[PDB]
Amino acid sequence: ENLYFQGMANIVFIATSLDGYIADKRGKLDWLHSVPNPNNVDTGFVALMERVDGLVMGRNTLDMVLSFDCDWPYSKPVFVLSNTMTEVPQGYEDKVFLVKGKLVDIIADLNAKGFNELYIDGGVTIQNFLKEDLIDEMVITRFPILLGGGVPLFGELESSLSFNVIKSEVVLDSLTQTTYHRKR
Amino acid sequence: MANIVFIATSLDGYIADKRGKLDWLHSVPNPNNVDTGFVALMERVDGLVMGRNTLDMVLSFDCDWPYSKPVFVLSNTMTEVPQGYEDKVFLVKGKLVDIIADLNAKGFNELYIDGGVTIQNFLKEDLIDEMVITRFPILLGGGVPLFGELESSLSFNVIKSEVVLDSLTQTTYHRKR
Repeated sequence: ENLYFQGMANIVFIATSLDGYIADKRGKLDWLHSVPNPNNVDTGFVALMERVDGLVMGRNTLDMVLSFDCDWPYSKPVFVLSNTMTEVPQGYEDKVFLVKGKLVDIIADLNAKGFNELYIDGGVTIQNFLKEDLIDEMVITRFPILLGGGVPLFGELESSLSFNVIKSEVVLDSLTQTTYHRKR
Repeated sequence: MANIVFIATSLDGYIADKRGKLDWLHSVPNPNNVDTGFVALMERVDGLVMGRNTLDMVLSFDCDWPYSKPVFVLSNTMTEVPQGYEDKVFLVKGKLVDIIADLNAKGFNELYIDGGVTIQNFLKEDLIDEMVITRFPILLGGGVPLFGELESSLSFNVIKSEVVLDSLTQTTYHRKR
């Protein structure tokens, strides 16, 4: 019963195109540079990372973040959902931790260990959370570009899921950033 | 001279739900019947361009014709207009660039483009100048999408964004020329 009100939250924080893609058809994020940010203005990430206890991420996102030329961007543990992945690559054993099983169980287990506020990342992972109605908050930064193909943020659902608008503002002059909480 | 989209969408980008229905549009209360741009839009535009799907949806509401301006239905199959709508609805056939050229020449210069399939076809030829999207806070998880495929991306500028009726966001995008 009501883990959110008891202080446990699953939080989405993601950039999408106008048409709902989180990567283009080549798996790239170059379109994120379609809007200038010369002065390196922060639009929520430092504060998200300070708030969350860890991340739950899919293998597709992990594989795109892991690289030879990579500066690991996360200050909190990344829990990676793979039925497929048996071991964490060299250099990332204190950064990335494997979790397996039913989402509800995985979440119960992390929460019991004190990882109560989780940053849920990755399209398949987010979609899977939403299929069990496990997302409490989403902050979506929408870019004024139609990509016309790519990796979708959202998928299919058994029934519609309603949210409240907590806040919406224009950031960096040409982005909208809207904060949704799931309706109780 | 402008081709303008003015449409409501779910958070996940649908313009009708998985059953073809629009109930989710009455999920945000509007007891005072506030205008969220439609009246000012109809005043501005010279006409509408829509397709068979939107025509049929409007006719399905069993209400008074809502449009003060002529409605052009873009269709390469329809040859006759629904009975009673001969003074209201006109068919246009052929290449889009030609259709727009012919309408503009007749003084139909500001056009409200409606319909998923029609908007998509304008987008595939980069013929959309402005879009006002009113986004509802609901994941439908299925339905009729607003957007489809493009060969290549299209960039816009955010002219304005605001919360309307407390729970909706309404953003005005102009095509980056």
